[PDB]
Formats: sequence, structure tokens, C-alpha cells
Amino acid sequence: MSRGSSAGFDRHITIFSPEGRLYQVEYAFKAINQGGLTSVAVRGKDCAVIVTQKKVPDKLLDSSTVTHLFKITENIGCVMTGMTADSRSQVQRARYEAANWKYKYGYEIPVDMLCKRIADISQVYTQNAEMRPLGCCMILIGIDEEQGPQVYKCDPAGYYCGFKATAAGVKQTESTSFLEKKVKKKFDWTFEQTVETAITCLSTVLSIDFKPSEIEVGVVTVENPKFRILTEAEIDAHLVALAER
Amino acid sequence: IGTGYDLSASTFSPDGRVFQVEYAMKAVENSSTAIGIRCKDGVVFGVEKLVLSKLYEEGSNKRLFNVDRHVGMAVAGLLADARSLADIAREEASNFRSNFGYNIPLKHLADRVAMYVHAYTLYSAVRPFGCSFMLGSYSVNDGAQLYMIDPSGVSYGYWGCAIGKARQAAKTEIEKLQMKEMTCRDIVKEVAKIIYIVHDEVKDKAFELELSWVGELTNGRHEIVPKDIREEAEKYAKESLKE
Amino acid sequence: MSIMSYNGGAVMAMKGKNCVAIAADRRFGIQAQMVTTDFQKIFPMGDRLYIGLAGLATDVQTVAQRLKFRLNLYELKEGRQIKPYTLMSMVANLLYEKRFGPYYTEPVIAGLDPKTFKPFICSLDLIGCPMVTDDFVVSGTCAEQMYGMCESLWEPNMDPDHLFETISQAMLNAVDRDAVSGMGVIVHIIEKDKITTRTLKARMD
Amino acid sequence: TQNPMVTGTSVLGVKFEGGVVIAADMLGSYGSLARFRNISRIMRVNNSTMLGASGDYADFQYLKQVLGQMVIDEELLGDGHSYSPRAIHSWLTRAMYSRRSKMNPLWNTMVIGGYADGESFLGYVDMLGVAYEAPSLATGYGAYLAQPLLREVLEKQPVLSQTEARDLVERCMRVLYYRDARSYNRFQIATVTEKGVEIEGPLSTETNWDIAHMI
Amino acid sequence: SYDRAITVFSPDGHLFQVEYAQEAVKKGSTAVGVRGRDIVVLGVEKKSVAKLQDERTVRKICALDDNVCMAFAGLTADARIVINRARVECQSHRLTVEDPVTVEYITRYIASLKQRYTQSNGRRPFGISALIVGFDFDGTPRLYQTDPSGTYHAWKANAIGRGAKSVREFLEKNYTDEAIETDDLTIKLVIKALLEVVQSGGKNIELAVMRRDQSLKILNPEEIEKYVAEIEKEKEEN
Amino acid sequence: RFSPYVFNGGTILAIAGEDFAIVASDTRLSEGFSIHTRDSPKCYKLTDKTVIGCSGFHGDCLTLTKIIEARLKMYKHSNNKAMTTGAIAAMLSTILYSRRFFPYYVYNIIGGLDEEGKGAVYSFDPVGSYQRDSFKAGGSASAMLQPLLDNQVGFKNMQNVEHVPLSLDRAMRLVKDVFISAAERDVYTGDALRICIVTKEGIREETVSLRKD
Amino acid sequence: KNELLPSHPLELSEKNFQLNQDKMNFSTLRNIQGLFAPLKLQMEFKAVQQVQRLPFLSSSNLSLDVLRGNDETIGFEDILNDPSQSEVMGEPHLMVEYKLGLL
Amino acid sequence: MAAVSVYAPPVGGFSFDNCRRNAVLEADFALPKVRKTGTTIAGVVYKDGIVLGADTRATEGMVVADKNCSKIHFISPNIYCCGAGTAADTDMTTQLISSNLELHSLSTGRLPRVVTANRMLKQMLFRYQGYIGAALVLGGVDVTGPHLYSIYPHGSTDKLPYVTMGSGSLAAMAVFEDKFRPDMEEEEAKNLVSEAIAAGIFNDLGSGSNIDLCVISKNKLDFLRPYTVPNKKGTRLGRYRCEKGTTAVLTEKITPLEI
Amino acid sequence: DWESREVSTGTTIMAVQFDGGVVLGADSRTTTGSYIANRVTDKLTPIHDRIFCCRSGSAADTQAVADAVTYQLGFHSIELNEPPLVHTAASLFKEMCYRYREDLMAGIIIAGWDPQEGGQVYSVPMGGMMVRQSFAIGGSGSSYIYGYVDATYREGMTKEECLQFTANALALAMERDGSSGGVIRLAAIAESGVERQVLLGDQIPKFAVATLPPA
Repeated sequence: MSRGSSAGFDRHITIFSPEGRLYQVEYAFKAINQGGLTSVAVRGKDCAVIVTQKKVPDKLLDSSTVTHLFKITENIGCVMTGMTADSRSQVQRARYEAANWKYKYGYEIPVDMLCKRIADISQVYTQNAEMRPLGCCMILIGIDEEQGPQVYKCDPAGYYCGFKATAAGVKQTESTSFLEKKVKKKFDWTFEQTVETAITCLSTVLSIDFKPSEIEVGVVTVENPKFRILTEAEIDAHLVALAER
Repeated sequence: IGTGYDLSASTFSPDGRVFQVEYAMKAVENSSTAIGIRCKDGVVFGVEKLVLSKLYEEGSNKRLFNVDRHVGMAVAGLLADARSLADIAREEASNFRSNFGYNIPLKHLADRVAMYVHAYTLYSAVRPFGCSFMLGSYSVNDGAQLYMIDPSGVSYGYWGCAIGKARQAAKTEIEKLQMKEMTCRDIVKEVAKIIYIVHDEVKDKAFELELSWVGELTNGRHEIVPKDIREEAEKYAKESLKE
Repeated sequence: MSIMSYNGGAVMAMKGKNCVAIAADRRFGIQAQMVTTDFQKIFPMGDRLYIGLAGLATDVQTVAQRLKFRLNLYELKEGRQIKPYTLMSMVANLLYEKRFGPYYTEPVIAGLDPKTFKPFICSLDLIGCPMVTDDFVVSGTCAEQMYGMCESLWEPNMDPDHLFETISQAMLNAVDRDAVSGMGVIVHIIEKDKITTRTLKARMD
Repeated sequence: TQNPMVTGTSVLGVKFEGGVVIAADMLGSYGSLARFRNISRIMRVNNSTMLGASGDYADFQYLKQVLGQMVIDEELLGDGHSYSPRAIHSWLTRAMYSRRSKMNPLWNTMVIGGYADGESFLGYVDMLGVAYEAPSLATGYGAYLAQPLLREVLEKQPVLSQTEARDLVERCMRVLYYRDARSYNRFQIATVTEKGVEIEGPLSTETNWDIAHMI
Repeated sequence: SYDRAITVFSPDGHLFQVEYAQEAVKKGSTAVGVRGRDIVVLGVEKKSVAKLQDERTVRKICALDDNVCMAFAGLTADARIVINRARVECQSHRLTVEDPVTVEYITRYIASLKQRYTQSNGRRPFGISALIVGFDFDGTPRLYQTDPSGTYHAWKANAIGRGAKSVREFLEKNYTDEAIETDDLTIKLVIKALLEVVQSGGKNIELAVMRRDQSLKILNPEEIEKYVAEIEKEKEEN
Repeated sequence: RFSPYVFNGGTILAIAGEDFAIVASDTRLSEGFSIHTRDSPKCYKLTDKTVIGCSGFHGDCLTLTKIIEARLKMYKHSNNKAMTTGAIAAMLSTILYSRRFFPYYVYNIIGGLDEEGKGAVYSFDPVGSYQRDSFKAGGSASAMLQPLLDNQVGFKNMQNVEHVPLSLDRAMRLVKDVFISAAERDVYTGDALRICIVTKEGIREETVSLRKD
Repeated sequence: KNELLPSHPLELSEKNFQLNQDKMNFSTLRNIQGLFAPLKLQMEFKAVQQVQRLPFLSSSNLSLDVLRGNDETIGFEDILNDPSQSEVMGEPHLMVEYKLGLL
Repeated sequence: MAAVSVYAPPVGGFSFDNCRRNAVLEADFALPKVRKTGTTIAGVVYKDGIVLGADTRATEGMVVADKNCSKIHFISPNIYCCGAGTAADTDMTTQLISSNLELHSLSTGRLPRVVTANRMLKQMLFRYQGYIGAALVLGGVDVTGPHLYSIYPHGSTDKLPYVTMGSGSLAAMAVFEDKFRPDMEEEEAKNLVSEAIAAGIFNDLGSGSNIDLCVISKNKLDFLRPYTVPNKKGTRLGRYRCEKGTTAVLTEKITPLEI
Repeated sequence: DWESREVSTGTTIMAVQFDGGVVLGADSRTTTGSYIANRVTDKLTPIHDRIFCCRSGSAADTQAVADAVTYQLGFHSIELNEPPLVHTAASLFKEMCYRYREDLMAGIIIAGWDPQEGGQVYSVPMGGMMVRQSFAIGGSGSSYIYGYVDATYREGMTKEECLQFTANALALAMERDGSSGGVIRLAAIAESGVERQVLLGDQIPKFAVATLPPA
């Protein structure tokens, strides 16, 4: 780094710990937790759904601008958890990479490749001294031509694995446990079923019943591969359906 | 508290906080309050510009910048960083007009400048900007749009906000103000009233109120409030403060 | 005049039964004036491997030296004798590295496989175009004469000594009809047991 | 530029008491083909400067973009200063000279009108960088056809009025239309005065062909 | 600290890293060179006569050019780098100017190189002191001494390395015009100085002789021992 | 193709004297067979003791004059003194040779008082070579003007003649006559004659009308 | 010198192919994204290139390739001539000083 | 190592610092030729996939250099290309694009798409401004179905049911226009391509020798190198078999090689 | 024998604007010299969902420019989260053509529909100039139908009327122009969508030939 490498093992990204752990990556994960929100993504056999809690702090704040659901391309959308600025930067980088892939290869980038590129950039961040890992987490969704719905979460360390039900944020562990319980019980996993699973998982881990304005839901289905943001009325309808049954 | 983690912007604290960005936010808080209220017709700015000496000519260290024909800029925090970011925004808007042939949307310009600030906060060679600013514009299609950018690099639209020393008091005043139903004239009068209310004459000896607005009455073009209307707003603020 | 005709040159390689032969002329001259009658156009690129370069003499020498550099580095790194196909690929890469301004030479490679001892002959173009043919490969300013002689004379499964006879006759009759080629012919007969180097008597005109 | 491609015919400018008036046709010709018959070859730089170009229209658009951006930026500065027409003339001369020195010149001949501080300005900038100020100007075939009449009138009467200058410019436009294959009937009169830059709409010439029947 | 960074000035005004390079120079073996009338001779005291080692590969006296010589005391690798650079510059000068390289010119070049390496804190200074000696175009004998800092000085007789001070006092006490007049006198003076530096002497003496219009030649151990015997006989006579 | 240079005409002439340095030029800017303008003096004053005349390609002339002015300002800022005529001549030579492979198509004549108060005339070529002369003519009609200057000022080919020192009035009359002749025989000259007289008091500008084409 | 004049019209283009590609990418980002993306990528490239082998030793530039997107792309540049097999290597100190800007 | 004054590190990439030699030599008097292949390559899109065709004659100038040349190049297990024009240029282009597509498939883990190869080829060719002479017929069967492209050296492509390239392309394309059916059978497509290649062979001087075929389908890849042998050498009547001692030698150097 | 000819589109491109959309049209012939390399090519390259472009000139250059502009416009639309404007695509094409006017030749006209200004037609000929036209024709065969389109063009034409007009003009061009031929490809862009039709054989309008008996 231009300023200079730090002294302590946990004070710099590059130098290792006696075990060999990199404490700066773990602190980036702690920053992701510091984001303050929780995001849940569920993969079905017909659609992929991402649900995250929307918290407009002040009335003066315009709720329209407050959103963590961003679209990378017309068919791929993402939900970001962690620092807002870092998440925006990663979203811009993913958009640029997807556009470049489309330009160079003649077909839309798969979700797995998008996260692979993002994770490679993250690894580059964690290896050099000048830069620092981004304190945010990326969860990408999209319908593949042959593999169907795909959900991938994409972390500061550089891990780009894919999941049947992804969770990220403050309540990542509890959401993961709930989603594992639900997955162990294999339902039909229809569109509305996946939406209900995500919403009820988030409500259970947050111990609160959401109104239409407290969450934002983005969906992408096989029939409609375009990334779609659920309108507040549709979220309210889903919540009413959950309440009834 | 990040005792050994607050020296570089590329170092994470054990809890996951970059303390240099927070120190930049505090530096912004050190500055006098600058408020801006968005209404149906447009956006009106207002800054409590403290005069350090009577020697300075009126208008010195202006906190209101015209980054584009239709975009205003009310800045707080360090003045030098404010000027630098204003120049960056001017280059961005110039470039958008040159390339796509039409005025840059307010949201896009806010995103560009916010990402510039975030990029500056990313590395250790450079330090995070010590200023926060408000980008506001009005258009016939886009409508009245007000945005605020934090030294961290966020970009959130507002119906009204404040940055500086008395941020919370101004925010409460704007909260109890019903901006969505008032015109630009009433909005500028209330902005002057709020600025006078939040000003602390004890700690701060004196200040000069700078007012600018962009809206339909200005034909979607940012400009300083005319001297007559500004004087009327100052008189109304004086009357409100007296009672 | 053609750049190849500036220095002349004529290299031929032929294949027999478990044996390969390569021959070249020994004339070096600027345009029409002769200088030396001992110029070397065939360079050893291994025990049972030779490469013959015809064309501009300076380009011939530069290509041979650079190829030897790359070959030595390759053999040191791998620790094994290079294969004829690998040598052909290396020559093609070397020539294509100078595609837009080329090395004015058309190398031909003849040798036996270091392991299988299978004859291998190939010819390269100006910019490194591989061309492997089981019958023969020729290169030089007398390509037409060499082609005619080889087509009229070559037979499958030639006995080493008679393979030498055939290649020597073809080269002699081809160079005797070319003005900028001749002044002696050198023939290398490469077999697994041994290699025979022979210099023929030719018209010094 | 290397291939002029779509070109302009000619721009005529003359200064009167109170400002300057310039005129140009609305035609952009690919070769001898008219093709584009509604383009405008006159731009308003600022409230006291005008500009007309003859040559590659793409280069004219590039200069339009650049000059508009400079004017917008200076207005944003809001320091109470304005680009005088002489300053724009000097900047254009420098830009053209630099492009010429780079062996990639802009193929337009530019006429710069203006009126600042009670002084009429009329500038000429060529492809190479030849710059000068004259009471009357004309580019392309203008310098051969219209310039004679303008110079004769001016050397007869040193100072003209707005109406006199407009009538003289209209007569010059008529002559150019009569005796120039790249000219067009529709033209555009632009005048700059104390009020500001005023660009008139498409105007046509009064054609006369009695000599056709005379033979 | 002040003594760790080359660029940082100490409060007194010292660049302590340059002085530490000078200390490293002092750690090196003694090198002695004197100047005489049409005779310039160098001498280096070998630290130890290491058996099973080729003396040719560890020589301390080298020839920058046909008319210039150089001996060093300090880090051997730095000396080799500086010698190669000096030879390259000598040839470049003989190319561009066509005239034989003056001792002043090459000494200035070496000093400039050392100073440039002292410039930045990223690069450490060359830890060597060089005794550049030779003849100019007119044949005037010239002896010079450079330092890691980048300062060069002409000397009638100088010693560098360990025990440099004592040898310098010896030379100052025993430098006379008569000794300079006779080439054998200068050679004997250098032998005596080096024998004062190291008691054992003999095989440890590495002496090189350069005369007018004659290339550098290193006397074999036979000649060195002959001169040592001459010095011993002279001492015995007294 | 593209031709970076065109000939815009123009004739310059400088005469040196004991206490004066006349720099005269015409005002005809003509490209091709047409006249761009009838008012464009080719002589530009640099300092109070130096006036430079530029003829040839107008764009190069303007650029060179602007560069000379900028360099004069830089010299004044650095050395805290105004550049002398000889210094200006040397700097102009260096500038001209700087663009040697893309030469300025400018004929430069520097006329002004030196440090001793004597008229100094420096003639330049497009490449940059220069020398000090007592009188010189440049531009389109240089060949026409020079012989009479040699005959009269130099008193060449004049047997049994009195070498009277060149007075100011005689110099002005000679300049007017030579430029009248040039307008008569050279199509690139006429309209007006700008005369810049550089004396210790200052620079005086005189305009004399010439016959139009 | 005449070396400044390209021998081939394509030579000047392909000699700076990587530089031109980076310039085009920066121009596209800056047209669309804004000033932040080119500046960010420039700092990233400077940081990765600042750490590598000394000039006389061939560097891998793995992080630079990953950032530039060439980690999985091969062109004629990578194969035709190997920087490892330079065939021409100057003095180590001379090359280091040249890179440092001293010469 | 090198000798004195080598400052810049080695610059990877093409080396064009060799055309001054070419200019000097041409000025001295009047360039040698390279194999242009005198090609006739054709391909069709039938019901199940792609059928490619090519000849096996490579011509240097007006003399047959190679009588058996493989002009159908491998790009991927499901994608193949045919080369026309400068032989070395097509070979290197196809090899480079094949390696890039192999890397892309390894990274993705799925079969490469024909559109990707077409995009890479055309982008590179445009980058080189047609200086690389690569007349290419690209065909393959990806997940989206069979695709056939015709890529020109300058970097222009076109997706068509049948394309022809090379000097003998006109005869093959005339045969196609005469006897083309939408949704042909495998045998019908093979026959049509073989007839087109044979017409090009027998009507174009640059084309000749044998006929190459490559049947690409979603099920199998059928590369048929000696598909047909229309032209063959005649029997040699007289025997010119040189006997031992026919040729006179001057020097003898027997060098045994250790085994 | 007949090689070394850069494949040029040799199109007759046409774009007519109606109320609430634009009608696009072009032939399908690309000739490498005089040989028809492709007779059913698609000259209407879509830039976005509701924006198309017509390519005239060098095939490779137009294809590369179209691909680059499509990439840039897609990225820009994703960034702005709004449907792209036709003027934005026209500006991108103009910038690309003007930057490399001396390197590539590409006569491209851009037509489409956006929510703000509705159906728009922009022409970007060689040189890099951009102008909005109610109807724009380009390519080698456009010269033979300039008078026809000038005479037979009306204001307020309906969608079907514009389609018929484009078909007639294009068919005349193909009949007269040797470089033009094949089939007529039409693309009517409106708010609802883009519907494309191909006219072949008898569908192509037929115009009676003189067929003078003595000839």
C-alpha cells in the first residue's frame, strides 16, 4: 500500500495469521452484518425469489429511492446486503461485466459466470495491499436456458457457490437453518409457494409481521425470464394470503 | 472503537467499520447547517453561511453551486472538497450533454458523483472527501428531484434534508413542514425561517443567508433567489423568530 | 527480381523405408556473382533431425540461430529430444511471429522420430504454413524442376542407398537447370543406426 | 477532415450601425446532389455572438457542440464575464490552426458575427487558420459573387443601416442562387443587435427569368 | 529513525546511512595506491590466503580501460557493478569523443553514479571506496579516491579500507620526491605500506604496476616476494 | 489533397538609420486571385524598440506573432527586463528552426533600435537563418524593392557619388516610392502602406494610400 | 528519428493494442458509468503493476490479467513471441534505473 | 546476454519492425508468394445439422504445393470451420479461436455456442482490418440448433443455409442454387456438398485433389477426410529406378549414432 | 479471379415516419463487386427492443459499428433504468462515425419509437453528421428514387400507407439499381411492437415496363 503495510496480523489484508487466516476478510463479513438488513433468496422449479427488508428511516427520505434490489441485465437481478456504497459499486461492476460478456460472446452471461467474475475481482482485492475487500454481499438470481432457475450468492472472500435457498445479513444463520428445514421437506415449490417461503422465513427470523411497505420482493420466472420487482400491492396480496393460511 | 484501525481507509475494524469514513462524516457535521426542501414545483436550497469577518466581500465562499443549467448544489463540510466535487459534477453533466445530446438526469448525476466519492473512500492512497452536498433539479418529465450524497458514497432522494451542525433541528422543522402541498415561494420563506431558527447567535456571531431554487417558475433552471424575494423571506424569518 | 532469387538456394527432402534424406546446394552469391561454394543450408536440430533452409542467406542464418536458441531452451526445460512435429510447430510459430514482415526462407524439416524412428518430412511457407507429405518436400528457386524430378523418380519404400541415389539425381538435375542454384550438392542420409553425409560432384557453372 | 462529404455553400456577413447580419442557405450537398435541404448552417453562440459555417457539416456540428459546452460552462461559473465575439474568433482561429498542424483540419470556413460594448464584430476563420476582420465577408463562391457588391456598397457608403444591410444581403443571396450550382432557394437571415441574436426563418429569393424568353 | 532512512536528515545535519556505507567500506580489506613520475602502482592486502580458491576470480585490482586502473574496498558485488558501469562509460566516451578517457572523467562518472544511488531511499548507496589511478592523454600520472557519498579527491598517496589511517600516516611520513622519481622506489614504498598494514605480508600482497603507455600488469607472487626480500634486506642493513 | 500552406501575399521592408528604424509594409491580404481584406498591416510592434514584419501564410504569421508576444512576456517575467532587439532576433531564429520539418511559411524582418540607439535590421528566412543588415525587403515584391534600396541607400554601382548619411525624411520618401512602384508592378501590393518609425521617443505609425487593383 | 514513423500502418495500432483496448474501455465506462469507473480501474491497475518482479525478470501479471478480463483470453500477443524468451536482456541495474525514470 | 544499452523490457506481441527491409529490397529490384490454397469450401444446413465440404489441394503461385491438405479445421467438438485464402493465416486464426473457445467451455462447463466463435472470429478479423486473409465457413450445432456462418477476411459475417468460399466458390454455389432443398436428409446433404466440391474441383484451376466432408449433428460428429477421390495419378509406364553407383560422390562421412 | 473485393452492402435503405412510429425498409442484396454474395441478407439490424438501424456501405464496418452501438445502448439503458431514446442511439452512431470517418465508411440511418418523441427517423451518412428527417433514403440505389419519394410523399401518412410507399420506392430502386435486389424486408416500429414482413416474388410491387414493340 502507498501509505504502508500495517503491523498487526489483523491490521492488514495481505499478511497472514499464525493459523493462516485473513482477519480483514472476516471483518468485511462483520461489515456485511453491520449493513443492518437481512436478505432471503429461495430457488424453486419455476421461479427464483429474493426478499429483503426495506427500512425507510425517516419520513423525509423518499422510499422510492431506498432499495436494495438492482437488475444487472434484463434477465438477471440481485439483492445486496452490506455497505450501500460498496453494494452500488459491485452492482455497477456486475452490470459492466454482463454488458461486456454480451458484446464479446454474442449471448447473455450466465449467473454463475457473473458471480465467478465478481469473486475473481474480490480475490484480487483480498490479495493485494492497496485495496480492501468490499463490505457487501451479492445474491444473483436468473433463469438459465437448460438448468432452470439459478440462485448464486457472491461474497467478499471470493466464494461464488450456488444455493437452493440463500440467506445473507444479520440473521443469516437463523434464516439458513429455517431454509434448510424447509428444503428437507420437499414441497412442489411453486411460484407463490417460493414467495411465501421467503416471506415467512424472513418474518420468522425477524420475529415481525411485515406490512406491504416493510419488504421489497423481486421475482424471475421461467415463463417470464425478465427480472420483475413485485409491486407493493402484490406484496400486500401475498402477505394477506400468508395471514389467511 | 477502532483505536488501531482508524489510520487508513483500506483497514476494517474488528466490528466491520471503516472509521475514516465516519471521521469524514463528523467533519461534515462540524460545518454550518445547509438545508434543501423539495416541493411540487421544484427544489429550494438554503445555507447558513457564516461570515468570518466583515472584510470579506458578500458572496465569498459561496456554498451554492450551479453544476448544470438545471442542477443546483448545496454543500457542507470542507469547502475545498465541495469545490472539487462540484467541478467533478460539472464535468459529468458537460460530458452527458456532449455525448447523448440532452441534459443529464438528476438521479444519474447523483449516482456518478456518489460513486466517485465512494471510489475515493475505497483506497488508502487517497482520503475520503470531507464534504456532503445536495443535488437538486426540476424538469417537466422528471419533475422535482432532490438528492443528498454522504462522504461514504450514498445517494438517497429526499423531500427535504439538512447537513451540518444543526442537522436534526432542521430535519424536525422540515418534518413538521408539509412541503408536498406548498409552492416555491412559501417553501423559500419556510427555508429562511428554518435557517434563522437553527442558527445559534451565541456560538456563531453572524451569518449571511444564501437562497437558490430551481423549478417551474425558473423554467427548470437553477438560479439564486432574487434579492427582493430573498429580503421578503428574511423579513418573514425575522418575524417568525421574534414571536 | 524476386527476393528468393537474390541469393538463390535449393533444398530437398525425401522419405524412404525407415529412413529419411535431405539435400541442399552449396552456392552463396549476390545476384549473379558467386562468392563461396561451401555455404551451409542444412542445420542439425537433433541427432535424427535436420532442417534445411532456402532463400535469403541472412534470413536463413537468422532463422537457424533463433530456432537453435528456442530448441536448446526447450530441450533443457523438458529434458527430452524434440519431436519432428514439435520442431515443425516451433518453426511455424517463429515464422508467424514475423508475419507482416516475413523471414525470406522456406524451411524443410527431415528427420526420424527419436522414439518410434518413423521418418518425417515437412515444408514451411514464408509465414509458417505446415505441410506434411509422405512423398517429398522441396523448396528453393528451382521448385518446379525439383517437383518434376521428384514426381518422376520417387518410389515408395526406398532402400537407404537407393533413396540417396534418387534424391541425389533429382537434386543434380534440378539445380543443373537453375542459374542461381548449384555449385555442388550436399546430401544427408539419416537412419536410426547411423547418418551418412555425402557431397556430390556437380557442374561448377 | 479528409473528405468534405456534405458541404455548405457560402455564408455572407456584413456589419451595420447597431449590429451585424449574416446569411446562409439551408442546403447540405453530398456531391452535386441536394440531399439535405432543411439543415441550419447558423448557430447562436451566446447573446452577443453568432456563427455560420461553410464546409463539412459534421465538423460544423462538432464545433457547435464544443462551443455550446464552453458557453454553458462559463454561464455556470456565473462570474459576470461573457465570451466576447473577438474571444470566440481567437479561440476558433487557434483550434483551426492546431487541427491544420495535426494534418487533420476541420473543412469549414467560419464567419463570426457579434455586437458587444457598442462595437460590431465580423470575423473570418478559414480551414488553415487565416483569420481577419472585415466590414463584409463571404465564403466559398460568395467571395467571388457577393463580395464585389458588398465591397462596392461599403466603399461607397461606409456605414449602412439594418434595412440597407438586409436588402444588400438579400440581393447577394439572389445573385448567388442565380449563379451557383450548390446554392438553394431557401436561406436563413441571422442578425445580432443590442437586443440579442435573432435568427429568422426560411426565406426564399425573388427569381427572375425574363432573359429565358428574351432569346 | 534518522539513521534508518537515507533521505532523512539528522538534526545535526547528517545522512547517517551514507556514513554507515562508509563504515562498510572501512570493514573491507586495505587498498593502497601511490603516485610517481610516469609510474602508478596499486596494492591490495588480501584478508586471508584461502586455500583451494582461485586467486584470479577474487582479484581486487581491475583495469577500467587500457590507461585507467581501479582498486576498491568494501562490498565486492557493488564494486563489480561499479566497475562494469565504469568500463561501459569509458567505451562510450571513447566512442562519442574519440579521445582516450581521462582519469578525471571516469572518476567523476563513478562519483556521480554513487551520489545518484545515494539520492533515493529506495536504493541503497554503493558501499565501496574506489582508488581510480591512471595516466591522462598527455601522460601525467593521476591518482584519485571516491567515497560512497559521491565525493572524489586527488591524492599523491592514499589508503582505504581497514587500517587505512595507519597506512596513510605511514605514506605521509615516507613520501618523498626521490621515492616518486624511481619506479622501484614507489613499488618498494607500496610493499612497505602494505607490510605495515598486515604483518604476514608475502602471499597476501596483491600488487599491480602500471607505467607510461603500458597496460596494467599484476606482478606475480615471485616478484612480490623479491620486493619483500629487498625491503627485509634494507631493514636488516639498518 | 490537403495543403497546409497558402500564399496570402504581403510585402515587408525595413530600413535602418542612425537614430531611427523604419518598418514598412502593405495592407493587402489576398489569397488566390481574390482579396481577403484591404486593411491588414504586416508589421506588429513587439516592444518600444522593436517592430517585426511577417509576410506569407497568414495563419503561420499570426501564430508566430502570438508566440513571440508570449515569449516576450515570459522573458520579462524571468529576467525582469525587456528583451533587446538582438535577443529577439536570436529567439526568433531558434523558434523558426524548432519547426524545421514543418517550416513556418513566414518571411520575418525585425527592425528596431539596439542598445546603442542605432537602427538594427535583421532579415530571416522560413528556416530561421538571420543576419544584421542596414536595409532589407521581404515578401512578394522583395526582388522588385531590393535593387533600388541597393542603388540609393547602399550607393552601389554609383561612381563618383557622395555617401550622404541616410536621413529620416529621405528614408520615408524612398519607402513611399518603392512601395508605389511595387503596387504598380506587383498585384499582391497596394491599398495602403503602414510605416512604423522606431525612434528613441517611441513608435510612430503612418498610413499612405496606394492604388487599388 | 525515422523510427517514429511506423513501418506498417497496422504496426502502430497493434503495438499499442493493450493500451488502446484499456483506453476504449475507460472511454466506454466514462461515457456510461462516469468518472468513477476509469479512475477506479486506473488505480487498481497501478496497484497491481506496482508489485511484480524487477524489469530484467519476466513477471506473470496474474492480478492485472484478472482485472483486465484477459485471464481466460488468449491472443496472438501471448503465443507468438514469449517475453520470457527475450533473447535480449540489458544490465539489471540499468533496466531498474530505466524503469525508475532515472534514465 | 545482450550487449550494452538495452533499456525497455521485451514487448510481447507481433513484430512489425521488419518492413523497411521489404521496402529496400523492392526498391532495389521489383516479394515471394505464399500458399493461397486455391480453395473451394462449402457448407449446408440440413434437417439434423451441418455438412461441411472442402478440397485437398494447396497451390503456391500456379504450382500445386500440397496434394492432400486438411482445410476443415477443428474449433470445438460441436463446431468446425473451413478455411480459404492464405493457408497459414486461416490455420493460426482457427487454432487461436479454438483455444479461446476451449478456455470458454472449460470456464463455463457447457458446450460452446457457434455465435460465440463467430463473434470472436469477426471481431479479431475487423481488429486486423482484413490484413489476415481468412475466408472462413463456420458451422456447428449448439443448444440453439444448427448454425452456418460465412466470415470474410475484413470481418463481415452472414448466417445462411448454404455458403461457399474460395476461388472455386461460384461453381459450388451454382450447384447449391440448382439442387438445394430446405430440410434435407443427411445423405442428400452429403451428396449435394460432394457435388458442389466436385464442380469446384473440376472447374477451378486452384481447386483439385480429393474431397473432404464433415457431418455435424446433435448426435454425432462425422469427420470424413478421404470422402471421395475423383482425381488420381496415372500409372507410371517407364521405370527410372536409379541403381547403386549411378551418382558420383566426392566425400564420404559415416557418423554412427548411439542407440 | 474475382476476389480482393471488400463486401459492400450496396443497400437501398429507407425509413418513413408516421403518426406513432416509423416504417423501415431495405433490400437483401450484398454484392462483392458484381457477384451477389448474399441475396436474402437482413439489412435491418435491431439496436434495441424498439430501435432499429439500416446499414449501407462496407458490411464489416457497419456490422462492427452496429454491434458497438448496441452494446453501449444496452449498457446505458440498464444504467438509466428507462427505455432508450432514439435520439440517444442516433447520437451514439454519429459519434462513432465521426470519430472514425477517415477509417471506416458507414451510411447508417436510425429509426425507432420512444415514449417521449414517438416515432423518429435519423440519418447518419458518411462523415458523421446527424439530422432528423421525416423520410430518409440511403445507399447506392437511393439515387434512383429521390424524385419518386419527393413527389409521392405526403404528410400524415398512415402506417399501411407508409408501408406501401416504402415497398413501392424500394421495388423501383431494386429494378433500376444493379447493386440492389433480392426481397423487400419491412419493419414497422410502434408502441405495440415491431412487426416485420418480407415481400418476395409477386408480393414485390411490379411496375409496367415500356416494352416498345420495335425494341
